[PDB]
Amino acid sequence: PGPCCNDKCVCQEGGCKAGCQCTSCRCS
Ligand SMILES: [Cd+2]
Ligand SMILES: [Cd+2]
Ligand SMILES: [Cd+2]
Repeated sequence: PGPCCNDKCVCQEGGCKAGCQCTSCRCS
């Protein structure tokens, strides 16, 4: 399935999801 940052870093706000592969944020 598609996680959150597959084409969008949404950590700066709340667009991410329960599958942050993007390490550009500070999800976990
Ligand atoms: Cd991100
Ligand atoms: Cd994310
Ligand atoms: Cd995130």
